[PDB]
Amino acid sequence: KPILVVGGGPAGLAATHALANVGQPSVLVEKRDRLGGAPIFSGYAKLVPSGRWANEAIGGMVSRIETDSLISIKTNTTVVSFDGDPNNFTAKLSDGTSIDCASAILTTGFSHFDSVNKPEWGFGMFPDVVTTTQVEQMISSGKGVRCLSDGRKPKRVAILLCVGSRDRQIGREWCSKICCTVSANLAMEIREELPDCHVYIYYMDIRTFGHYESDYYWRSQEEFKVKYIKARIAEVTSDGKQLIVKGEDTLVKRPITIPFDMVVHAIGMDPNVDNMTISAIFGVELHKHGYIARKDTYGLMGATSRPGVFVAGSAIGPETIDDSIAQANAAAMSALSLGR
Amino acid sequence: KPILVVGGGPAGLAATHALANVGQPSVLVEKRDRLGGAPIFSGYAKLVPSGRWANEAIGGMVSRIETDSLISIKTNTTVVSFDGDPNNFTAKLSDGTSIDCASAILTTGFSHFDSVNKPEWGFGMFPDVVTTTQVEQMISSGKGVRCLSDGRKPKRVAILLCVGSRDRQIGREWCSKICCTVSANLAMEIREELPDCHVYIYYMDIRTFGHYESDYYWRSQEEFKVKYIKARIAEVTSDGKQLIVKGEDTLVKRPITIPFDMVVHAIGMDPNVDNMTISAIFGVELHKHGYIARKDTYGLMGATSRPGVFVAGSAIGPETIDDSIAQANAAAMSALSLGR
Ligand SMILES: Cc1cc2nc3c(=O)[nH]c(=O)nc-3n(C[C@H](O)[C@H](O)[C@H](O)COP(=O)(O)OP(=O)(O)OC[C@H]3O[C@@H](n4cnc5c(N)ncnc54)[C@H](O)[C@@H]3O)c2cc1C
Ligand SMILES: Cc1cc2nc3c(=O)[nH]c(=O)nc-3n(C[C@H](O)[C@H](O)[C@H](O)COP(=O)(O)OP(=O)(O)OC[C@H]3O[C@@H](n4cnc5c(N)ncnc54)[C@H](O)[C@@H]3O)c2cc1C
Ligand code: SF4
Ligand code: SF4
Repeated sequence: KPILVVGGGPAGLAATHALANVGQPSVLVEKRDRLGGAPIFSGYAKLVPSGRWANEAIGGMVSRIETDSLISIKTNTTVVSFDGDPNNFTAKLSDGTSIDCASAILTTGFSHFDSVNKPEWGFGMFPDVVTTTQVEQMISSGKGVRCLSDGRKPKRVAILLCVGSRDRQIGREWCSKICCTVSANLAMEIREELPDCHVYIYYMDIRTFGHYESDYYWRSQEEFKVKYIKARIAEVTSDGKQLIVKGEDTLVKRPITIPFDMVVHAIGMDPNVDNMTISAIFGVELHKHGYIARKDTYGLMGATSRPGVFVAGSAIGPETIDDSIAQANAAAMSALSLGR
Repeated sequence: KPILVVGGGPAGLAATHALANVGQPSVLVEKRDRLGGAPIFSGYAKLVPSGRWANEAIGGMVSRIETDSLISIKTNTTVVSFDGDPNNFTAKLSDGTSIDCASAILTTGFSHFDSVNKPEWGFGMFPDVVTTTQVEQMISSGKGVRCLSDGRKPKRVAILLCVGSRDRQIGREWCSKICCTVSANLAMEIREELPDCHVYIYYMDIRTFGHYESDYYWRSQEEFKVKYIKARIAEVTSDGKQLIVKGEDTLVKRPITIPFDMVVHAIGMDPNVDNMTISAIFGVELHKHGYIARKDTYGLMGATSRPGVFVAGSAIGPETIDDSIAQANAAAMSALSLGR
C-alpha cells in the first residue's frame, strides 16, 4: 500500500526519498511538467545556508528519486478526488489513474507574491523593477545581472524588503521569513559579479535569524559593502533616466528621494493559489491566512485536521528549504506510524 | 538493534516516541533527574506558537514515553564512551550499562546564556534585573510577576532584547532566533496579569518571522499596548528605588535615561556547555560557534560528520520547539534508513 505525496518540490522530494529508504512505496503527484519545486522552476542561484547552486542541490534530490522503483512519479497530474479513511484511501488522478493509498502527505508549497499587487512600488510600470526571482534567474542562467531597459550593468541597485509581506492593507500580515537572508545573499552575488555596483537594502527589520546573522547579514556588509537603510518606502517612480526610490528614513517621516538603475523586490511567499481546491478535495482545514493548517507539534508531527492526511513545508506558511525538508521527513515518520 | 537517543528535551522526546510508533526500540539517556528539557526544568509558561502551557504540552510528550515499553529511559546518566560503525555501535553509560545500538541521535540541546557575562546591563547587581526564564517561572508557578526587591507588582517593565546574542565582543555572533517572539509573548502575559503595568521592549531588530508577525508582534501592540523602541542599551543602573535604562535612541540619535521597576533580559541560546565533551565522545565535528555540526539537508537529513550519528534541535544552533520536534522526527527517519 503506497503513501500518496502531493507536490514534487523540496518537501515532496524529501518525503518520497525518506519513505523509499525504509522500503515504503509512494506515489508522487506533481502538477507541473518537472519536479524540483520553486528552486528549480524559478531558477534559484546559490541557496542559503549551504551556498550550493540550487540546480545541483535540488537537482540531486530530483535525480535520486527519478530512478527509484519504490517511487511512482506522476508529472502533469493533480489529485481530482480523495476519499476514505487511514489505511483505506482512494485517490483519483487527473489522468484517470486510481491509487489505493494508506495516507497522503501534502507538500503542495506556496505561490510567489505577484508584485503587480503592490503597484506603488513600480512592478510592471518600469522594466528595471525586477523581483528577487528575476535576479536569481539572471545569476543561475549565467547571463548576469543586467537592466531590462537597455541591457546595461546597473551601477546602483536598491532591494526593497517586505514586498507582499507585513502589509495589512493588501491582506498579507505574515512575515515571509526567508526574504531578508535571500536578499542579503543576492546582494553579495550581485556585488561579486559587479564590483562597481552599489547595493542598498531598504528595510523595516532585518531578520537574519540563527546562523544567518553572521553568515549573511554581517558578511554582506563587511566583505561585500552592502548598505542597509531602515526606511518605509512610499513608492518607486521614474525621472526618465533612473528609477527613484521615495520614502521616509527610519520609522518617522524624514523624506528620501534616491536614484537607482535597478530596483529589486523581495517578494513574499503567498499561500498556494490552489489551497481552496486542495482543502475541498482532501477535506483539510485552512489556516486563517490561507495556508494548509497543521496541528500542534507536541501531538502528531505534521498532522492536518484530517486523520491520515499530513502536511509539510511551505504549504503551512512561509518556510525555508531546510525546515521544509525536516518537516517532510517528519511527516513521512508520522504517516508510517499508521501501519502500527 | 535499539537506537540511542541522547538528551530528553522536546527533540529527544519526539525522536524516541516516533521510533516507538514504528516498532523500533530506543534508549533515551538524560543527564538530569527528569525529562522535558529546558521548557520543563526552566519552568516555561505558555509556549509560542500554540499558547499552551509548557507543563501540559511538553509534560504530555514526557508522559507518553514514560510507560512505552519500546523506550528504555535512563535519567541521571550520560554516555561515557561510544565506539563502532553503523549497525554496530557500543555505547557505555555512566551507570556501567553497555548498549549495542544501530545508530545514535544527539538531541543534547543548548545552554541558557548567563547575563553575569554582560555586566553593564545589571544582572547580579540589582535583584529587579531578571531573565526571561525568571519571568516564565513567575507566570508558570502562578505566583505572578513581582519585583524581587520588595515583592511589589511592577508598574514599568523594560525588556532588553539580544542579551548574549548578536554580540561579537563576547564571542556570540549568532541571533538566538526565538527571543523576539518569546519577549512579545511574555510582554502580553505581563499585561494580561497587570493591566496597570507599562511594558517597553528595547530592540535592534524585531524578528517575529512567519506566522509570529501578526500573532505576536502586531497583537502585542494592538491588543496589549506593548511599546517597542529601537535603541542601543549602554547600561542599567539604580537611583536607589528604581532601575535606570541608559542608551541611545536609534531613529533620532539622542541619549535616553528611562526609569523602570523591573528590567528583563531576553537571554540567548548558547551552545551546550557539554558540546566539547560530546564531540570527543561521539567523534562528531562542531560548528565554528560551538554547536554540533549538521550536514546539508539535501543529502541525509540530520546527519553529523560521523556515519550513523544524527543530530536534531537546539544542539545545532538556536532553535524553536516546533523546528526541534520536526528535526528530531526527521533524524529518526534517517536513522531508520540504516537498516537498508
Ligand atoms: C527568490 C527566492 C529565493 C529563495 N531561496 C531560498 C534559499 O536560498 N534558501 C531557503 O531555505 N529558502 C529559499 N527560498 C524559499 C523556498 O522557495 C522554499 O523554502 C521552498 O521552495 C519550499 O519547498 P516546498 O516543497 O514546500 O514547496 P514548493 O517549492 O512550492 O514546491 C511545491 C510543489 O508542489 C507543486 N504543486 C502545487 N500545487 C499542486 C497541486 N495542486 N497538485 C500537485 N502539485 C502541486 C508545485 O508545482 C511544486 O512543484 C526562496 C524563496 C524565494 C522567493
Ligand atoms: C525563556 C525562553 C523561552 C522559550 N520559549 C519557547 C517557546 O515558547 N516556543 C519555542 O518554540 N521555543 C521556546 N524557547 C526555545 C526552547 O527552549 C528550545 O527550542 C528547546 O528547549 C529546544 O529543545 P531541545 O530538545 O533541542 O533541547 P533542550 O530543551 O535544551 O533539551 C536538551 C536535553 O538534553 C539534556 N542533555 C544535555 N547535555 C546532555 C548530555 N551530556 N548527556 C545527556 N543529556 C544531556 C538536557 O539536560 C536536556 O534535558 C524558549 C527559550 C527561552 C530561553
Ligand atoms: S523575512 Fe525580512 S523581507 Fe521577508 S517579510 Fe520578513 S522582514 Fe520582510
Ligand atoms: S531573536 Fe530577536 S532578541 Fe533574539 S537575538 Fe535575534 S534579534 Fe535579538
